[PDB]
Amino acid sequence: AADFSLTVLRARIALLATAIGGPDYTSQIDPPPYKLGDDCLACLKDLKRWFKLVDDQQKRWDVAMAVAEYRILTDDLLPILIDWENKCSLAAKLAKNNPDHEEFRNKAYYDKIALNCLQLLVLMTWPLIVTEQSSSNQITLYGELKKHQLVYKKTILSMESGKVLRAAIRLALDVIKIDRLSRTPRDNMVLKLVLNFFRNVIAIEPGEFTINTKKSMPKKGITSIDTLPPNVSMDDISLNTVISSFHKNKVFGFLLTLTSSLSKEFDQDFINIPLLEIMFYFTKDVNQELLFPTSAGFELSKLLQKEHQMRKNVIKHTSARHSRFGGLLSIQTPDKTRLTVSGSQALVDEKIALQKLDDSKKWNKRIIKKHQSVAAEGLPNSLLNSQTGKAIFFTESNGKHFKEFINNFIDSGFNILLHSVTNYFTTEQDRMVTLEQVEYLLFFAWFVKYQLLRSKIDNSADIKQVSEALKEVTFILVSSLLRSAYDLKNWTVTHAGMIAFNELLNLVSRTKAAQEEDSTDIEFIVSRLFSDERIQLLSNLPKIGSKYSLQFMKSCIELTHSVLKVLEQYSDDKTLVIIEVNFQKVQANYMTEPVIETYINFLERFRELEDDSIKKVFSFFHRVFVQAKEQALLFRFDLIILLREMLSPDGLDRMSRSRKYVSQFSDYFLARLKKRLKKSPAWFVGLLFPPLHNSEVGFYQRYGE
Amino acid sequence: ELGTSNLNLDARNLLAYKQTEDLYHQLLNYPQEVISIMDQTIKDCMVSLIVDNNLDYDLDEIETKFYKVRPYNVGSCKGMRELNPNDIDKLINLKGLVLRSTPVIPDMKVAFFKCNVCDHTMAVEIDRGVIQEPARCERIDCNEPNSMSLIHNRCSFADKQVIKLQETPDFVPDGQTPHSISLCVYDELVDSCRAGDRIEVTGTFRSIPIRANSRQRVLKSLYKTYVDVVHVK
Amino acid sequence: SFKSRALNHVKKVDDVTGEKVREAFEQFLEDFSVVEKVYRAQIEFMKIYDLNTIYIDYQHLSMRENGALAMAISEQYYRFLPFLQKGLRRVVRKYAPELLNTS
Amino acid sequence: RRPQVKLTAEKLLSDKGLPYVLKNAHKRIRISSKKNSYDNLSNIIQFYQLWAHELFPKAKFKDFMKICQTVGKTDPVLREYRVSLFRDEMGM
DNA sequence: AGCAGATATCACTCAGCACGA
DNA sequence: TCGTGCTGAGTGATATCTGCTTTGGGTGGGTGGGTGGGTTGAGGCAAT
Ligand SMILES: [Zn+2]
Repeated sequence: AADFSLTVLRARIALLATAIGGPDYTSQIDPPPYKLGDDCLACLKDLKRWFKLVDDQQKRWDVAMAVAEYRILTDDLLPILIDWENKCSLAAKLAKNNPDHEEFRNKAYYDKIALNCLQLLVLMTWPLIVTEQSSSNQITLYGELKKHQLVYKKTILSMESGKVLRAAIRLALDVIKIDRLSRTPRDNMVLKLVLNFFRNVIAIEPGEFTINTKKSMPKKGITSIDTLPPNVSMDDISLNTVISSFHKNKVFGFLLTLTSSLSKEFDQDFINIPLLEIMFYFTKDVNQELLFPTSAGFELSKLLQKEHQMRKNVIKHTSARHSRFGGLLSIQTPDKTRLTVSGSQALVDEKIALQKLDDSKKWNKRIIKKHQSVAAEGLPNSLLNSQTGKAIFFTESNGKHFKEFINNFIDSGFNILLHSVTNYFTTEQDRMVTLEQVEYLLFFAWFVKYQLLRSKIDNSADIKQVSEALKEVTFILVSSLLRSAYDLKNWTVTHAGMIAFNELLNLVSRTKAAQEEDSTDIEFIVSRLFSDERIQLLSNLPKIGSKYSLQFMKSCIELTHSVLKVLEQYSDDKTLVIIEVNFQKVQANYMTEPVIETYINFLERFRELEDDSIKKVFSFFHRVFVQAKEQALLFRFDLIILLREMLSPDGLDRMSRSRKYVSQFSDYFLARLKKRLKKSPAWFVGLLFPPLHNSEVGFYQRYGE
Repeated sequence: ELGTSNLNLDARNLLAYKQTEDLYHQLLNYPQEVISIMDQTIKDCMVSLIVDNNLDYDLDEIETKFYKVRPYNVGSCKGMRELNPNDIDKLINLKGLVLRSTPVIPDMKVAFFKCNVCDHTMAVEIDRGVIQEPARCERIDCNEPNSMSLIHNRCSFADKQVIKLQETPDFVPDGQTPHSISLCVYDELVDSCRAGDRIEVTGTFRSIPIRANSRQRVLKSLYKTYVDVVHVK
Repeated sequence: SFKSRALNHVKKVDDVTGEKVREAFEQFLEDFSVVEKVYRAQIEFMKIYDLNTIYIDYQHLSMRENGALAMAISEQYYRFLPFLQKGLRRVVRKYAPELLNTS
Repeated sequence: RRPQVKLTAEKLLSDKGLPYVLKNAHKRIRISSKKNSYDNLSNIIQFYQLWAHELFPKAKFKDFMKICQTVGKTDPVLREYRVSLFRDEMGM
């Protein structure tokens, strides 16, 4: 029944694959040229019909697996496209030699075959998304099809140095050759097909490792999480290879040409969204700091020295003699009871003895983490879930090419693209799905931040290229998106809106720094954006941040920092009217036990953060402790333990400004804590427990008076 | 000046000083803890010399070294036939002839573990030859339980060697087959004496249980004796 | 009708030092010369004859990069060997794309 | 079917517990201006860790802290105790 | 007798709502 | 936006049962090996 039907399907698709065509070995010329079969176009049409009538309408993916099994793509479609592109190039060269010279027959048929091949390529390379309603067959074939997609991408980027990209560019230029008014809907569909092909090629990436949870994990445990096919390495599918291929095949020039003449010589409705998606997939995994840094040897020496210092600090925990030397220690508690520890370090040191006592303990309190698979929502891997510090290692030439492409785009058409996208989306807000919201917000944030960084580095290129972010249409769109995401409890869109808002606040701060008189119109924007509801929302974000992932926390922290920065600067500069803004009221709004908790939680992970995150956290702490005089908040034990960890020799490198901040804060905190303890012995007990909420005594606790 | 670390100490010098007669007796009675204390103190004085003399010598090099002490001349040398259980875990002197020495044996010091899920590495020390493998990943973000793998070639090892010693001819009372004792040497003392060489060894008389079989924690009643050498002459 | 947990490869912690070793190794194999390029020519030689092994003179390594690269490889060869192979493949890809695939 | 050991309010209020901390915690702890900040932090953590160990050996230090947090949030007797303390001190 | 794998029955955490404050 | 239960099913965890096999010796074999042990006595063979 089902198995027999699967066998028939596989046999029929295998016959189709063998009937499409193959290399002609009769000719003595080597390497042999690909030869089209008698019914090549009919075979491609039949394959498309199979795709339509089996893969989609019956909600299965057996056709794609059958196609991948018999290598229909890597052996038939790509060679056909490459050969057609080479024929067109030869024809162009002949025309250059003599315009009347022609070496083409059945040109219409060849173009038809090429177009059908490109359509089938887009069909096979379309992103795969698994939902809750997906059938059992669709769920079961996810990983294998993702691996086949990885193979497809590797072949596309490698074969003939990626000439199928040039074939697609030629197909698009065929449509570009006719005027906008003369452009039929078919031509616009072809353009959208080419753009979708490029987006799919960039998007593909390794999938997730899905494991059944029915049974508690065995005593063996997890071996490894590998989704790569047998003969595919991360070097083949990395963005580095994509950049190399695009530069070699002049894809960047075609995209720049499309995005520079956007909304002027083209129909924007077809092209705006594909360009936005292409650029988001381009710049989703790229950190902008890396783009503005032999030097490799110098960095290697510095890293080796860092590891040497870490090893030196580790050495104090190792015994000079072998393990079986057998030294036994007895340590006396304040009461006359002796505890036993083993190890030379125990005898020679006391802190080591207590650390070993702690470490030796078997019982662990359960830690429950709320993990959400990104594949569940259909989103791709991006900055939201990528671990902080994950760096895309570009080569020098590839990095230069990517920077040049981004700079040209930002100086050519970022303004127009943002305007068109914002208009189209605000016209059709409700139809938005989570993917489109995240995509728009992340693209906006990334490009704004990159322009800010380049403006800082280079005095020429300036904010006027990204000035369209300031305009109120985009601002209100972003605000509505973030607020709705908050209200509906959609945390991923919340995160994206958070990032976008942080970038917008940094931008507005820079514009105000530029010129005040020209920034009166931006004082208007500042007044609009700091609306009481918005204030409330922004304040609430941190309080909830503690529940979610690390990245959530970091975005919360950064947005808080930006909000306080703008609030203080604009209160000092002039008066603010939303309802007048009382900076102290907001500040106070920011002072509660959840916020602090959040901060603490974020700081616990200090071995992965940079110095900027620590600087922001301790700036907040300074605001709390000194400016606000809300010291009772910080008289906790989580902070004390974490600060011991930070200041310990094994925790943080001595030669670091972060350690300077930590040491200064620790000095001040210890001084004030000593004063409080001298005043009220009760605080010794108090330290252990959350604040009291008692009318009688609450004040006393909080402020000591 | 020479960059070496091992220090040779004459136990009689402790008796030559009023303060350290108790220390000498303790070393004779409790050698392991006293030796560890002596090593740490030697390192402390070595660093303090540079600290006080504000010399130009690099301190980081000193901080990363391991220092040891090699006491000798701890009393009259006993015989392999006069070692009773009362001498267990005590410092002894023994003269004999070397008969054989096994090749260098790698002895584990620090264990290196790797997470199978996040590529996170951590080093855990070894106590009494017991590897303290984590129950779960130490990373907050990655709390994956029971996913730690031991990378054998990235761990820290030490040098060990077993030597067989025979009593000197004069120690045989009547002319029977001379008895033999097993010696263990670590680090610099390895390859410090070849076969057929007459040597004097200072070490700790130790006893170790022997497992009945390889499957089980079951132990033999009878214990095996050997010497943990600390100085070879 | 089932409970399923997903793990991602983007959560993994990278070895920053190892990557820099790969970066330094790529430069050494691509720019070292004694005046024709030594290892660029050797990679070409393996391409024609379809050879696997590539021979590097340790004396040459110590010259470039002040000796930091040579010293790092000497102490930690087991740790850094996988990263050296990553660097070699990248250089092979740029100049001998067909060498990656077996004959 | 074995009762687990928990840091109950009962425990906290016993002679070995909060009253122990109040009786002798200023004598053992000392924050020195002539000492490094890390040293003072380690001294405070040392005192509280030994007290915790004495009180409740099952848990680690940090775990202990967490447990303390939850207990204090939940238990109404503990709350009473705390309030009592505070009140008595405010009356002095 | 001891050891390694497995079943199943034992609690505990975050989840969220009704009252009142 | 704190406090105090009542509900709750999910996510554990740890207190709790179900099947080898072993020593060494042919009362497991030679399609488990002879570098994991046994192993002294007779017998046939080549170099001497
Ligand atoms: Zn991990």
